[PDB]
Amino acid sequence: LSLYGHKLPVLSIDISFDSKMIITSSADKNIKIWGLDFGDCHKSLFAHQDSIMNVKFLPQSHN
Amino acid sequence: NIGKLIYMDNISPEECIRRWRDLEKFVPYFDTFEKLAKKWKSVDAIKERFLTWYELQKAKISKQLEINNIEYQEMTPEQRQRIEGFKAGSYVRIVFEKVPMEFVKNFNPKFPIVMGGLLPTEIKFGIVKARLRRHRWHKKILKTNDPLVLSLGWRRFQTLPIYTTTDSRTRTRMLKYTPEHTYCNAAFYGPLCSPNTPFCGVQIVANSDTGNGFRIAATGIVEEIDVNIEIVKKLKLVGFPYKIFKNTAFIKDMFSSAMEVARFEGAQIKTVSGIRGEIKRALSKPEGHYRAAFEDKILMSDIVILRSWYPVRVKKFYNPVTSLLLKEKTEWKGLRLTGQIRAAMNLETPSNPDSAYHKIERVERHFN
Amino acid sequence: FEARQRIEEKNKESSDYHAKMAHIVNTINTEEGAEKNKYERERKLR
Amino acid sequence: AKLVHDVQKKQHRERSQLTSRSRYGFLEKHKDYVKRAQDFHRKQSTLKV
Amino acid sequence: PFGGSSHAKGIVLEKLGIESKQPNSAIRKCVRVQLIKNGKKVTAFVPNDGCLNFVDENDEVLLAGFGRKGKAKGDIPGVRFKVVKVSGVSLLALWKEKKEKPR
Amino acid sequence: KMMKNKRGGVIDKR
Amino acid sequence: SSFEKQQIEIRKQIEQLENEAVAEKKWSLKGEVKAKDRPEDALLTEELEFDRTAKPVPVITSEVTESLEDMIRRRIQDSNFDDLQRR
Amino acid sequence: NGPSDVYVPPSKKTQKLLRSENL
Amino acid sequence: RNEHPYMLADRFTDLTHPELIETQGLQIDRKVAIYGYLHGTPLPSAPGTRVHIAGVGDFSVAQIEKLPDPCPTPFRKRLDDKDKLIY
Amino acid sequence: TMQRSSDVNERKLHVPMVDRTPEDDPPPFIVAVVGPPGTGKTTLIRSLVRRMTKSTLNDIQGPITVVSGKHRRLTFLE
Amino acid sequence: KYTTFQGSQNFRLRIVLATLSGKPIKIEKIRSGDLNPGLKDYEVSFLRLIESVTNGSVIEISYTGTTVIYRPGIIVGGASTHICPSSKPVGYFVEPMLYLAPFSKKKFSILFKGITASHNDAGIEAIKWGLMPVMEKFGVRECALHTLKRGSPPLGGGEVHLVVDSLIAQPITMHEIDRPIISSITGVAYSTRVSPSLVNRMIDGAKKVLKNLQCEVNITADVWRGENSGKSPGWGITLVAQSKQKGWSYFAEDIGDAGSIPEELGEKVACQLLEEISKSAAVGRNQLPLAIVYMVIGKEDIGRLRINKEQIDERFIILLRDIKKIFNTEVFLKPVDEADNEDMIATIKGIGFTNTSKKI
Ligand SMILES: Nc1nc2c(ncn2[C@@H]2O[C@H](COP(=O)(O)OP(=O)(O)OP(=O)(O)O)[C@@H](O)[C@H]2O)c(=O)[nH]1
Ligand SMILES: [Mg+2]
Repeated sequence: LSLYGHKLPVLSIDISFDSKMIITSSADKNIKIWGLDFGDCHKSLFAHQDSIMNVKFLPQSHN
Repeated sequence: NIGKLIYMDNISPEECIRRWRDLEKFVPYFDTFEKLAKKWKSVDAIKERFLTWYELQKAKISKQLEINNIEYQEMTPEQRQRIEGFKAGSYVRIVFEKVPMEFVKNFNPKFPIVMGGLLPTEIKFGIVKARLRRHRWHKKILKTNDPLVLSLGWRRFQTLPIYTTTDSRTRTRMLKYTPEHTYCNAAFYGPLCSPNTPFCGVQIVANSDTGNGFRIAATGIVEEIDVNIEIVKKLKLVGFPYKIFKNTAFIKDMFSSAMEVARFEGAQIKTVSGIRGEIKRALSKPEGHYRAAFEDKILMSDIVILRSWYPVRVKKFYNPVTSLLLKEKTEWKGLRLTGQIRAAMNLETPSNPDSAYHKIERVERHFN
Repeated sequence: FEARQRIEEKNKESSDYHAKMAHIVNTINTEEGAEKNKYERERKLR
Repeated sequence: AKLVHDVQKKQHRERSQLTSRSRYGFLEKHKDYVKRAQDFHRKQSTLKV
Repeated sequence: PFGGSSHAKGIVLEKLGIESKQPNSAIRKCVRVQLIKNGKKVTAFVPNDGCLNFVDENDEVLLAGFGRKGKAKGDIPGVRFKVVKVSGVSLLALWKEKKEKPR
Repeated sequence: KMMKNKRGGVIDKR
Repeated sequence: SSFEKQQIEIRKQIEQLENEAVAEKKWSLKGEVKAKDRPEDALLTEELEFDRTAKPVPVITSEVTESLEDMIRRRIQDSNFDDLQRR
Repeated sequence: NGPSDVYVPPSKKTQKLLRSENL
Repeated sequence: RNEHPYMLADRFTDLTHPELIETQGLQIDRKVAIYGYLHGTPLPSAPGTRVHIAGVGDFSVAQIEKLPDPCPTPFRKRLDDKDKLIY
Repeated sequence: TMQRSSDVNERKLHVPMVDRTPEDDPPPFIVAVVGPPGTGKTTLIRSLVRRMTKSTLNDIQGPITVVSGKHRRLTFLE
Repeated sequence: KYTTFQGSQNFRLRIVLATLSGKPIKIEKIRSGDLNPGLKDYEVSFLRLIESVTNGSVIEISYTGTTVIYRPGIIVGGASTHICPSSKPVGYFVEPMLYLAPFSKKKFSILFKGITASHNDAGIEAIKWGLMPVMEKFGVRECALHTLKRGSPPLGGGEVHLVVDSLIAQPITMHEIDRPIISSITGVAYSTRVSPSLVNRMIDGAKKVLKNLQCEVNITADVWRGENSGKSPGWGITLVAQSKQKGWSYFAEDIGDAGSIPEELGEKVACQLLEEISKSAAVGRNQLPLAIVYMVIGKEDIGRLRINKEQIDERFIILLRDIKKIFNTEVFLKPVDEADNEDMIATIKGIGFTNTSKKI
């Protein structure tokens, strides 16, 4: 896959425990949730008004 | 080899392919992708697959006919039995099982024994929609739900037709007779022939009542076939005013209850003067009485009218003639006409007394 | 309820029928009166 | 009458008042109603003037 | 009109205007016919709605010109021909019941 | 309006 | 024989519908029926077809109030106001 | 990347095709 | 005629069983052979083809054995009085 | 004579339909003798079959198929 | 009374040919020796579609669900809609309507609502570009499958408007005694609810397999944006090979799923198409059923169509056995008189079919 459309250089990734759902943080002040089966986006939620340096799942959950 | 294998139908189809060398799945069977990849890495296997008017119509149909002959010129029990079979002029014996006793008993060789092969359509029953016509030399008019014997294809059969009209192409509503000198539509429960086939129809087929007149009564063609028809007869509901004002009136008896008027609220009525109107609300204490509003002031000598439509059914009645199963083979008697039944059991013809026309003379019209 | 439904379906049927009849009338007008006028034009040369 | 039959342009006869409803004489039809209505309208017109 | 002839034989395709809600309207008494000589499809009248139920389909019609003597009212100018026979039988004779149409 | 001019019907005896 | 069985049943139904043919009509199969030419309130069971003059007054349900309110919301967040303007 | 594949979607042509003197 | 396989019957018999008639007693719907020339479109040779015998009812064929021509035409010229046949 | 040629050449044109009658061994053409009771028929069928087949066919019944041409044969019934 | 079949194979073809022929059938033992025996929901909804299309046909499912009685009726058509289940896409229900489609009173204007595609069924592009041209040269002239929106599995939510509006009398007699020269090779790569680069990856894979043949390759590209995309992510590819001098076509399609590389799917559908070209002669292995069905319900003449050796299979001859079981007709396979290949020419004499439902 190639996941695209973040619009600034893109920092930390995380893959979920089921290996189905990835996160994507960047300096665009928002993290994107991607479904890894087809590479389709789910949310593009705007957090964090400077820059999200890191993003990490929980062990067993999708939190 | 392969055709005998295909139509030898006590062996499995994979056994046909095996001794020669499932359709819910639409896309066909392919190999594995890896086998197909190593098979079609090359490309050169299929590189050679890659790279006057009247006499014209007659030439096309004679071209088809010579194609028919030069592709019939094949195996003898294939042509002469099973791929076309018994063209014309072949003298055949043909055996029918369960033929009635009365045919063999009363077989008189004067009357011809004709047989004809029914198509897939002509074994189906249901409503046939024709357009027909009283035959110009038949004297009496025809009546709906009176039987007449139709000659529709190979079959002759007595049926109960009902003559309709599509009054300026809005309904298909029900006449009570055929017209005098033109076509109407008709609908009869019988064997469904194809459309555009013509037919005759006869009131009386026997010879004891053959009279002096012309015996063929109806002519027509078949317009359409169906399993159901939706035809209507008009019913009007008449009611009279009993309390009139300007532009509104109280109407007495076309309904028996305020539930009925509630069912019919907002409907457009009219008087016999063509004054249009609408029913508005059921009055409370007199039961079927309601309040209507009109174009202007109606009179006490008027009748209001609610034109509604009641559906009518064709009568699923069908008896074929079977004239050759009789001892006389003329003198076939089916259902009688309605005048014949009235003459038999001496009932007088129904006469509504206020349906008869009179000689109306206008009084002079003076106003104040 | 039956009032509103029957009125609006009758209006739809009438507005469809008028469009259909006007369409066939002026298609018979245009693409056959062109040929009528073409025959008149090549009959006026005689 | 260019393509019309004389058995087609016949004379439809008009109907009388019902004999049960006969005390209100003469069921009036559309010619009688227009003779009524235009009389009423010309008299209302001169009253309005 | 037809070329060099006065009449032309034709094949009835389908009764145009069969859904017209007005009896004896020029749209209603209006038949589409394929001429057999050059194959082209033209449109022809018929004398009335009453004789519209003598043609049904592929009937071997015979058709002449129309000849309008003045600008009519309910006309559709742009139909040139009129049906004058059907299956080799004059349909004015059919309309006044002098002959019966054979099939 | 769906029932109005039908004549068949599946007969589900299940 | 079988033809005798068929002929007996054919003439049975022939007798049936001939006395049906000479019988009187139903109330619904005549034009011009009053209230007393037909049974009592027989038009509740019957489902007749008639034309009606005007459309009824619209019932105001939650769907039409919701559609009207979001129309108002579009106009009121774009300030599409059809007010009078002071000369 | 294929943003031109959305820039050459059914806009006009595929939108219409994917249904079949001085002085 | 030219979309229908028809046939006029010049020969008729019942190939029933007379001791079966002695068993059941003349009420039997009995089988019948019908010989003749056929016209029109080719009548198919499989059993079960539906057929209207015009005046006795509707049946389906059971077996067809086509026969050699009893009245054949022989292969400027004139017609020999030897070959003017009659069936 | 050109207008005559056009108006005569026009009435050769007819609706082009299929034939479905074979050319090798066509069936005997069905000739039906139709009359009111008391004229011709029997006497006529007898006379025609006697002229055609040189055979006095007294007491007819049923269809009667004779050969009357080199390729046209025909069936007589009443 | 009833022609009896066994087993739940060829179920749609049996009900379709019974509707064409007008013969009452029974289908007995619908998976009776099974854990959940009987008819499944998608074929029950196909029976409901048959009741929608026809009129006066009585279908009679049993108690156990393992035998069905179809007494057919007049094809009337009309405008309808069909909310087909998630077990089968809209192609499973629009494929058997293309047989009944030109032989009705009123023209077919149906819109099916459900999943668009499946691995083991017909797609929109399959139905359109493959199966409409063989009808288009068997006699119909106005037929169109429109997509209003399309829905990839599992949630779907796509609607497909099948409209045929040429009501012919009978299909013409086919005469294809040649192998049609392939003039071009085109296609369509579609994707819904995913990124627009997957379509170009599919196109590049298919065309890098196709690049060594000396014809012209053209694959059109559609991403579906908005409400027209449906409720699920999906993508797929359908290639056709186009003989333009006669109009013939040979197609192959598939769809990707969770974990599928688009260049892999593009080259797979390209190689599957080239194998269909290899195993094809004037039809496809999947266009062959309705081709010989229209040849068998043509006029009462001989119609001949060329086929090759590898198109004969258990599916093809169980089709032929069902055809002869219903309306008693045989195909005659005569071989060609030239021997660089093994091609038969199937001549079928069509039954005397007309459509008797269309009003005159
Ligand atoms: N004078 C005269 N008598 C004729 C003529 N043709 C037939 N007949 C007589 O007609 C009589 C009646 O017998 P047929 O002529 O065989 O009767 P048909 O015409 O077969 O009619 P059916 O009696 O109904 O069978 C015969 O006895 C003949 O004498 C004719 O041209 N002139
Ligand atoms: Mg005699």
